[PDB]
Amino acid sequence: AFGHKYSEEGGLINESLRDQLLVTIQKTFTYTRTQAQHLFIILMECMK
Amino acid sequence: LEEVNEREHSMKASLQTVDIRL
Repeated sequence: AFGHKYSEEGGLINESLRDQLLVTIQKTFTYTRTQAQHLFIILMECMK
Repeated sequence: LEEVNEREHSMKASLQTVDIRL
């Protein structure tokens, strides 16, 4: 949901919402910084 | 109340940002 509203032109996600998505992934799923990063890459391709 | 919910979304986003920066 948060990836879809804060998306602009699909895969073009800027710098503030990428680390907002990373910290919400690392907080909600209790993952490391690597896990957050991989998940955010996948989610950005999906928003594309 | 709708305006309130949205401005509050703004506020909680801001608080989350400040918490990260600390």
